[PDB]
Amino acid sequence: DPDLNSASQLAQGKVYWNIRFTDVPPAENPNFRVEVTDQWLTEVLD
Amino acid sequence: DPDLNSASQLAQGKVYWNIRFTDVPPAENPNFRVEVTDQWLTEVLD
Repeated sequence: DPDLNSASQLAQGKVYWNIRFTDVPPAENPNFRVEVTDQWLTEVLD
Repeated sequence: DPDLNSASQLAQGKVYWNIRFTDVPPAENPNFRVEVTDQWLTEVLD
């Protein structure tokens, strides 16, 4: 960390490291959105 | 000599010169002023 590793914090033997990360959340609600469309209905012409 | 070479003394026919020189002094007391600071502590970042 740049702002927390000051010249006075390092002089007391304090040096700071930042570890940011993201967990793997459990997919407890997998949503599926089904739609019936007529976009590829003209695909049965050739 | 600036303060002695006058116009009234030029008629006397006696002009004045000065030979000054600064002699090399022996270093009989070589002091060292060593200090510990915290100026370059932020240099330890990358």
